[PDB]
Amino acid sequence: ISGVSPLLYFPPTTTSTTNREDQINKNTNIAIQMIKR
Amino acid sequence: DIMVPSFVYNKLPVIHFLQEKRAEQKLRRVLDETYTEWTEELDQAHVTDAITRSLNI
Repeated sequence: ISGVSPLLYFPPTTTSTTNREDQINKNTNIAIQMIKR
Repeated sequence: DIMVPSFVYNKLPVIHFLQEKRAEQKLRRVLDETYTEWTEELDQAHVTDAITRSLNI
């Protein structure tokens, strides 16, 4: 890790609001599409 | 009255025996055509991988 890095690595959280319901709806749409194919 | 009745009587045992075997043959064929059918379904790991890719990870 030689060399002074220019930035500190904070957590990548930028999407502060990402409802679990939307994520589990997208997972379900992708799941259905793949199963149908 | 006499002759044909006697020869029909003589026929009964063999015909009964043969028809019992024929019935058993039908049952045996019915059983022989049965075979557990296992189905294959898309593994969920590929779904989990496509989910990850869609996230841009």
